[PDB]
Amino acid sequence: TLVKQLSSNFGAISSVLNDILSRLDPPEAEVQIDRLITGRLQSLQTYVTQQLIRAAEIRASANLAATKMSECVLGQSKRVDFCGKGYHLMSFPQSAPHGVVFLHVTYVPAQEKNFTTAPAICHDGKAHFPREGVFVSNGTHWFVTQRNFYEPQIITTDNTFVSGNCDVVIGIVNNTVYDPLQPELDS
Amino acid sequence: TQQLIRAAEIRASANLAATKMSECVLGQSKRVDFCGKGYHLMSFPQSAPHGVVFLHVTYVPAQEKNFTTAPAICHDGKAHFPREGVFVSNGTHWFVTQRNFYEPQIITTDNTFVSGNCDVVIGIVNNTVYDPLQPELDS
Amino acid sequence: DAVRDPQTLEILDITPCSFGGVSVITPGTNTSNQVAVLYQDVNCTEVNVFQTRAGCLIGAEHVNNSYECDIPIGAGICASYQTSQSIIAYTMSLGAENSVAYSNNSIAIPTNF
Amino acid sequence: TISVTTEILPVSMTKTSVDCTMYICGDSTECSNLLLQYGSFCTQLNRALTGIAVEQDKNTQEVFAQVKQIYKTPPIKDFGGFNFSQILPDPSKPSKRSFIEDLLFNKVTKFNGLTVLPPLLTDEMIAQYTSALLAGTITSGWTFGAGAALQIPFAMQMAYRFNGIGVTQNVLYENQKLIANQFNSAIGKIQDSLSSTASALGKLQDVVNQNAQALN
Ligand SMILES: *[C@@H]1O[C@H](CO)[C@@H](O[C@@H]2O[C@H](CO)[C@@H](O)[C@H](O)[C@H]2NC(C)=O)[C@H](O)[C@H]1NC(C)=O
Ligand SMILES: *[C@@H]1O[C@H](CO)[C@@H](O[C@@H]2O[C@H](CO)[C@@H](O)[C@H](O)[C@H]2NC(C)=O)[C@H](O)[C@H]1NC(C)=O
Ligand SMILES: *[C@@H]1O[C@H](CO)[C@@H](O[C@@H]2O[C@H](CO)[C@@H](O)[C@H](O)[C@H]2NC(C)=O)[C@H](O)[C@H]1NC(C)=O
Ligand SMILES: *[C@@H]1O[C@H](CO)[C@@H](O[C@@H]2O[C@H](CO)[C@@H](O)[C@H](O)[C@H]2NC(C)=O)[C@H](O)[C@H]1NC(C)=O
Ligand SMILES: *[C@@H]1O[C@H](CO)[C@@H](O[C@@H]2O[C@H](CO)[C@@H](O)[C@H](O)[C@H]2NC(C)=O)[C@H](O)[C@H]1NC(C)=O
Ligand SMILES: *[C@@H]1O[C@H](CO)[C@@H](O[C@@H]2O[C@H](CO)[C@@H](O)[C@H](O)[C@H]2NC(C)=O)[C@H](O)[C@H]1NC(C)=O
Ligand SMILES: *[C@@H]1O[C@H](CO)[C@@H](O)[C@H](O)[C@H]1NC(C)=O
Ligand SMILES: *[C@@H]1O[C@H](CO)[C@@H](O)[C@H](O)[C@H]1NC(C)=O
Ligand SMILES: *[C@@H]1O[C@H](CO)[C@@H](O)[C@H](O)[C@H]1NC(C)=O
Ligand SMILES: *[C@@H]1O[C@H](CO)[C@@H](O)[C@H](O)[C@H]1NC(C)=O
Ligand SMILES: *[C@@H]1O[C@H](CO)[C@@H](O)[C@H](O)[C@H]1NC(C)=O
Ligand SMILES: *[C@@H]1O[C@H](CO)[C@@H](O)[C@H](O)[C@H]1NC(C)=O
Ligand SMILES: *[C@@H]1O[C@H](CO)[C@@H](O)[C@H](O)[C@H]1NC(C)=O
Repeated sequence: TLVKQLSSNFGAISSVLNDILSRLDPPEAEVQIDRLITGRLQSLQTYVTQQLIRAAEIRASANLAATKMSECVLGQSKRVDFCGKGYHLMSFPQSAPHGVVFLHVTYVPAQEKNFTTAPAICHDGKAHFPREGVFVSNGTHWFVTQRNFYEPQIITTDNTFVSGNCDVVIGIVNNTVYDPLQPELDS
Repeated sequence: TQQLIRAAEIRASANLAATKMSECVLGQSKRVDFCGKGYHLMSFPQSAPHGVVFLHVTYVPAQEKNFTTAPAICHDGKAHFPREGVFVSNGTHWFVTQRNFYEPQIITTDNTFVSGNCDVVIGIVNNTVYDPLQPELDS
Repeated sequence: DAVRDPQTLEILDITPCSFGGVSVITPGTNTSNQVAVLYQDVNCTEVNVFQTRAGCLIGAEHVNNSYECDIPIGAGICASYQTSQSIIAYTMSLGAENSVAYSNNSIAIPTNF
Repeated sequence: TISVTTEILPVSMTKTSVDCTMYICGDSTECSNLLLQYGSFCTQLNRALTGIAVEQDKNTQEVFAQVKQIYKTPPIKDFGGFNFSQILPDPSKPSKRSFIEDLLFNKVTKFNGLTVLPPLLTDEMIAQYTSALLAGTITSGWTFGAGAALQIPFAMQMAYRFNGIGVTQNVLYENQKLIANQFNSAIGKIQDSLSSTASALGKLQDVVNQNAQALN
């Protein structure tokens, strides 16, 4: 765009500076030249302003790029969708013309089953809650599992903790809680 | 020229908006004051003319009491530290509680762990640590 | 804005004559030479014709089926080149509809990843 | 205490567009011919404005179209005491907006070749996105964001969210009713604030005003 503008007359007798100078005396050539100077000066100013604004956008992008590198390649991120969709594991950077490319490796839960649940389990009037995980039921038996992959386990005093009683918790169910100490002392 | 510059400001705002949505509506945030003042629980978005509105729900601790504390407790020369929470005292008895909400419990070997001894820790206090195994074997 | 007729003293409003931008909606010429034309912000009066909030769209066939947006026209209308092939116009889909089975005592737990 | 707070952000601005030639030399051949002598001074303005107009729709898309599927709430609102009725959509309206969305829409308020282009997504479509987001949030927690929406009871969702801030989950179970009551009341206050405080929407009203002034 900038280049082509040179070919405009901006109302002078010619866009070609030498053609004005080779045909007019100074008192007349000056007038014609002023018309070209005005046009050309204006043209540069336009170009420069655009470049400044565009440069601003690039710098913002550069700052974001730098930030992913730090909190994503050098680390592991719990900011959601910051390092691709899924739960982030790790990332590898590769260079490219005028930028950077980021390969994110994530973890995506894949196949799933419908189970019945409860907030707490009653034992001897005590309310037992899971230390980690969820009380789940297969329809006949209660297990405790982690929240992200189905690993069912027997409900025991080493899986749960006790707080308060049966009369408070809404949706509390009855089951039994095994004590792993009992058979060690029993035998 | 004015429109270009103004447009730039809007785009920055749009990027921030998009970022709250992702790390706040579609999850929970431990970035402080990013999703309103308090500890963030969850957020709900509502639309509006030329923008978005975010209702943040947060948890704010509300009423409080002055208790006496210690870094560690001596038992049989052993230094016991809390696995989670704080040794607190009501003036006569020592309990262990969670940090964000007063919920006192008896100090036991299932609440604390042992490391080193009484001669190192500054401000260590004397108490007793109950062993829940003892009465199972005692009976 | 308005003038008094110098011969007969009545007041006449002067409204400048209808005008508007013209857009041409085209799949790349590497595929087809056929096009659809949108007359911006006018009625299908002054100008296979579909009146939209964007203006008067001529040359595109109006279709009932929604799809993912291809060439956007405006106010929820997009166009595409489809089947034998011609340019069509439709209200864009937002995506697939999916009710989630919520219950007070049921959880879904993934078994693989 | 459980508290509920309002954060407001602009997303977009009006897509104006200007005919550089018509503005300068309207319907004059003599003027037009003189204008030509400045080269591309005219067309490059048309281009710049176009750039802006396009990004306006991009902005909107990045914020709202975050969910791949349009989820919708169950017919039974059994969410363990928590009332969602002022934020979920109203079936009776010609545009299915929530009660509080309606309050927001009621607070925010030529022939020289100067025209205005419409946005790509309509108010109705934005409302459907919000709705999907909210249906997701309520019935599947954060799962819908990672991948598939896995359902869970509302109360259990909250128990995790309590563990996230370092408060033991028994607290939520034992204080279920008080927490639900605090929630419900906090939302009530949001209505009262929005319905009465004009200044609430200042950040959005300002954008409108700046653009209007520029054209005048
Ligand atoms: C719920 O879980 C239990 C434990 O895995 C299942 O019961 C077992 O079933 C097998 C037969 O496939 C027997 O060999 C075991 O002796 C059973 N154990 C007990 C404790 O009874 C039960 O079938 C499961 N229910 C369903 C429908 O999956
Ligand atoms: C869970 O088990 C307990 C028994 O351990 C049930 O408690 C009974 O509740 C009813 C209703 O108040 C009383 O009439 C009984 O006297 C209680 N029984 C005992 C032995 O105390 C409780 O209802 C059970 N829940 C379910 C749904 O099975
Ligand atoms: C510190 O905590 C203990 C335990 O709760 C308090 O001692 C109990 O006081 C009540 C009377 O209010 C008695 O019924 C219990 O038998 C006491 N237990 C023991 C271990 O002695 C004690 O009063 C508390 N101190 C203060 C000032 O709050
Ligand atoms: C905590 O209890 C121990 C006793 O178990 C105290 O140890 C005593 O320290 C002094 C000063 O060196 C000695 O003279 C005693 O002989 C120690 N006693 C025993 C039995 O070894 C300790 O000082 C106590 N702290 C406080 C402030 O009560
Ligand atoms: C989890 O998913 C993978 C599929 O991604 C399953 O792995 C396949 O296993 C069968 C053998 O049973 C092979 O024929 C395929 O080639 C496997 N695919 C891959 C990519 O490894 C796997 O069975 C599933 N496992 C669980 C835990 O259910
Ligand atoms: C959720 O809360 C709203 C109030 O904000 C309830 O709607 C009201 O219901 C009563 C009848 O019980 C009417 O008199 C009011 O006019 C209603 N107000 C509004 C704003 O609609 C709603 O029913 C509550 N839901 C539940 C199940 O508690
Ligand atoms: C759970 O139950 C519903 C019953 O309508 C069924 O449609 C759905 O596929 C089930 N989900 C899974 C993940 O098995
Ligand atoms: C779950 O919902 C059913 C009604 O469909 C009801 O019978 C039962 O009491 C409810 N349980 C809880 C925990 O709310
Ligand atoms: C703790 O003690 C000081 C004594 O000056 C008192 O002013 C203050 O109110 C107490 N704090 C609480 C939270 O009770
Ligand atoms: C706490 O401060 C007092 C002085 O006011 C002092 O007697 C005591 O030794 C101090 N304890 C610790 C743990 O520094
Ligand atoms: C474009 O057309 C040429 C034929 O001139 C062909 O070689 C090429 O594959 C085409 N490309 C696309 C992307 O349609
Ligand atoms: C087009 O003209 C008809 C009258 O023939 C009118 O009913 C209609 O509203 C007009 N549409 C627009 C958008 O100008
Ligand atoms: C769509 O189908 C309806 C009948 O339900 C018909 O009236 C209408 O003309 C059709 N529209 C298009 C775009 O084909």
